[PDB]
Amino acid sequence: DAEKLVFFAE
Amino acid sequence: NPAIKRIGNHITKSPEDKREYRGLELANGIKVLLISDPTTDKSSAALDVHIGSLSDPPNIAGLSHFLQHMLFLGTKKYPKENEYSQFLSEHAGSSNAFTSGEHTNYYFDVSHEHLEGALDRFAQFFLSPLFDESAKDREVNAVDSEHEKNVMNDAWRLFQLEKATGNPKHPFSKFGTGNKYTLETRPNQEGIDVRQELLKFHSAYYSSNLMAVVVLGRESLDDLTNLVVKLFSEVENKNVPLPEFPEHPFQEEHLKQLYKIVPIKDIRNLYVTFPIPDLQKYYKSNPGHYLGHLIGHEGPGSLLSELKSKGWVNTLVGGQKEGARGFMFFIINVDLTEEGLLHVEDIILHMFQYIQKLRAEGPQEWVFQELKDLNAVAFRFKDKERPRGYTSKIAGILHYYPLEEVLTAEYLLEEFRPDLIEMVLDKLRPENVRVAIVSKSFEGKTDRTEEWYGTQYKQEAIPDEVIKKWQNADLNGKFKLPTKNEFIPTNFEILPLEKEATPYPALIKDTAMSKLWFKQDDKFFLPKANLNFEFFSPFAYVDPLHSNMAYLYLELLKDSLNEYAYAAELAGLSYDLQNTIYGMYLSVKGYNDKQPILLKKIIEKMATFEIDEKRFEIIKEAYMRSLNNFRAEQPHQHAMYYLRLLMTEVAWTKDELKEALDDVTLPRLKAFIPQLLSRLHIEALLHGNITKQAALGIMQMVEDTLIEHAHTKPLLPSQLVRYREVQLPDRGWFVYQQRNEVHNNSGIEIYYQTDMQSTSENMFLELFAQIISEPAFNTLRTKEQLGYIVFSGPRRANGIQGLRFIIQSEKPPHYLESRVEAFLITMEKSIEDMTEEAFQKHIQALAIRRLDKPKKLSAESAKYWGEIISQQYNFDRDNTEVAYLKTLTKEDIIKFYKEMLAVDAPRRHKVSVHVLAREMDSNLSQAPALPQPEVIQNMTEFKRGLPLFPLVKPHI
Ligand SMILES: [Zn+2]
Repeated sequence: DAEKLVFFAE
Repeated sequence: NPAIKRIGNHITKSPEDKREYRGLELANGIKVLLISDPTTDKSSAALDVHIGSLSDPPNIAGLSHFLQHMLFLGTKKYPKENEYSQFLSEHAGSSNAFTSGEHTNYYFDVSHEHLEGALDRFAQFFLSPLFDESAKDREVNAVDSEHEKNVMNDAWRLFQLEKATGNPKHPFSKFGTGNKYTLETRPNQEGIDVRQELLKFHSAYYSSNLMAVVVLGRESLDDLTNLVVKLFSEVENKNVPLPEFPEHPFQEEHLKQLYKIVPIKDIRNLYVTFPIPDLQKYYKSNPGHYLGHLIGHEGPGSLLSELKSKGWVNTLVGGQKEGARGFMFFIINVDLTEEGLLHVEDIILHMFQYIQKLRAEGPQEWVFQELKDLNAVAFRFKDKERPRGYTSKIAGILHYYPLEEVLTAEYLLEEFRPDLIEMVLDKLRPENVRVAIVSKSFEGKTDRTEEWYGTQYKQEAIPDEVIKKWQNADLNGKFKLPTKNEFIPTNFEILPLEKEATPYPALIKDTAMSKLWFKQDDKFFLPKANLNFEFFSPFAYVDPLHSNMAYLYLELLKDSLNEYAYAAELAGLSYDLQNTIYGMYLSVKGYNDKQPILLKKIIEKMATFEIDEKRFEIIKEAYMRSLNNFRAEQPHQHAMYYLRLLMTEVAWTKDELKEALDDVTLPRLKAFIPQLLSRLHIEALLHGNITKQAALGIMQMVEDTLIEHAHTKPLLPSQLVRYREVQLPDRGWFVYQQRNEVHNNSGIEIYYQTDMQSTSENMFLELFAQIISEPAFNTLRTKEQLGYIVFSGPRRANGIQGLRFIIQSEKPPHYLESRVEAFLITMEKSIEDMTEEAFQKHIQALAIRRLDKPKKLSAESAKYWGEIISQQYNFDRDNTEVAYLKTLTKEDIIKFYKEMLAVDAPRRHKVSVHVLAREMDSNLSQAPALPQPEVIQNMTEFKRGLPLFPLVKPHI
């Protein structure tokens, strides 16, 4: 098929 | 108004969108979108600052991310550390944020009545964050712990390794997450004041000319306009220039390289990358989208088809990948079978052949046109989004598009530009290529280590003979462009609402072979339907062997329909097919117009299925790996897994599945499908733009197909066995202990089982959960910093329920446990002292949460499907349960805590799963003394030594 975030909580 | 530089014009929206919109640019340069939706139960805002990791100082890796954590921790209009998240919690809200290369994006939601209060607490993040010193020392642990979780994850390892093999002087090389070393240890040693550095970064970069805001509520546009201006024009404009990165992190020396890498999981992958200019400005013609669409196609004639036929690969991803302002990438990425790993040079050759076929045929307007039309339909008929995600996504794109064009920009596609297509294609060449291969077979043959993750790898120049043989790629007759997509929907009529249409699903068929629930959509009016089917057979899960066979068969079937179904997915018609513990699940979603054709094809294949030997071996081998690979999942994920295994009546383990799998042969699979299919019951929800008569029609044809091809006959009522939860003894405490061999962190889940689900027992549990929810996160994480992952909340399974805590931490589980117990006591004291006003705030928040209306069709289906597969069928549940909740008193919640959860409760039922870190041995509130637990030695022995609960009784 057709075709990276650090968060505060998961 | 002098606060507002400019009001924007009409914001182009979908015709089907009933929300109202206004864009504006405040005088300080903040871009704004206001969304008025007077039906919304939750309002929402987001703000996106066009700065991130790519701007961290080179000697304090992770600053912007850390800064992003810190903004939650007090402002000095609201200096109380947890004021923001306690407010959201008491008003049904929730919040989160992320840092990427160029953006830091914050967002919340809250009950529509408390927008202003939420918003004002939020706006302070951007005016005067405290960065309190002691909160800084605590929260760096949360950051460190977040890195820790990722260290052994294959995707992060790869993400950072790419960064580390390009220009080391380029900011693309930066480590963006941060950790205890980069944020605290190395800065102390260097004499750096990390507090100043947070403030300095915030002051230098959190400028209004780099911010966009989006606000969604019940209020009229004018009111929301006043609100924004009130809260955000105070934000200072520092006139920061937008960072640009015109030099590609991959220069000449970083090209024609090969990287061989050792993964943590047993995976084999090939990553092929070309550097490309930033294509963002061409968004109108999107040549990158066009080429990804072709290169990544999965239908007949595609590059995948051939590679898959050669037995080289199973999955492929192609297209453009984001970089930053100034650079991008084009990737083609595949998985490798065991043959595929021996044939990498050939796989790549084939990639170039396909590319060369594109060159030879030149750009195809008809293809571009079909993408354009399909996007236009998808946009006409888009589901209504949840507010939180929607404010966040939109806040991000106001940086890229004029106010007037933001809703449309990431959908609509405009001028065919053959020339830009050739310019991109002409970058996709062997002299321009980077190759990476990931496989356990390089274990012991690598000579380099990535500095942050510890990734083991090797780098080699690709030899000139290889590049040359690739440059000479002739054409290969096995590659053709896609044929015209015949799944494109064309019938969009919303059939009128029938005389006796129901508000909840009605049971319109009830035979031995099928229970059929139907509801014609009465809320959304989009030409779309959801068709959900549970097929019961006792042979899906009777034993490990069989459970493996159910799974394999469904995979083999999906693998076989994939060429045909891909087209359908592009046209917004999709499906999901998987084995369950009861037998199979099938779901078809999307435009109603061609659903019956795809549905019919699926049942037909499923019942007349002929297995390809070569496929069978490949997929079996991938599944084997998939089963071993569980060892490298996270400790907290391990703890949840073992608990499910312990508390469910029958459950096969990965070890049992893995053991039984060598025995699965081609001939036994072939014998298995007819047996699986011979006797069945089908329970179904058909929900959408569809009629009673059509529903029956759809069901009849599912039956008539199974009946015809598979000779399927009905199942007995008594053969319809749902499974039970283990029933824990009053005052019991059990612990199961296992070790994660990969992650050097530990995980734990503690389960306080309460009783069968029911109106009262449901709402006792959910209210308590609500009361302790943010205090748990605040204490266990924010105050005590046990780990980045800290969760608490209700556990529902098999009709039973209870309260759970999950935590992942560097601390040993025995310790985590005392802390949770200490916290429980703090919680009790806190409920005794809380005001009636506070308590009703909580009732009210829970109430809003449970009554929040579905915004799209499939969320409404999921609610009904919930009630169906759980066999409780209580479709009016939210009303009943909220009316009941409203009745509950503080005293009630206390008595319930005291009878079920307190450490010396007469009915405490406690099970803990402890997962020890790789490396571990086999001030604060007062923790209470706990009993010696009974150590579970064997899961079977444990299940057998205990009673089993009843099943829950049904409604309609
Ligand atoms: Zn984070």
